[PDB]
Amino acid sequence: LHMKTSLPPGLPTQELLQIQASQEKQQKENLGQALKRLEKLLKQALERI
Amino acid sequence: VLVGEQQQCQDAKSQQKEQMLLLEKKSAAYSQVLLRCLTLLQRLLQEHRLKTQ
Repeated sequence: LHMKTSLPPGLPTQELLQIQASQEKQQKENLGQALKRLEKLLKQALERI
Repeated sequence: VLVGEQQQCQDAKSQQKEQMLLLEKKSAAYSQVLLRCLTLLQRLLQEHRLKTQ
């Protein structure tokens, strides 16, 4: 019953897999395209040098 | 000879209980270690990587 009641806090590991997949994919999607746009502007500045 | 045979026969049956308890308690100790690992890994994923990072 301890093994049925002493579960660690938060949603379990098999659910934590898609939890971390969703969180890391939204973290990447919010930032990587912004980095690409920044690099495009920066290389525009490089060719304007 | 037959007293020795009977004693050696009963020795294993009297023995097996303590290895049964030994494997049971080490099996529960494995569950405790796995629970501690699960807590540490969920701390590493959620607290250290998912939310803060």
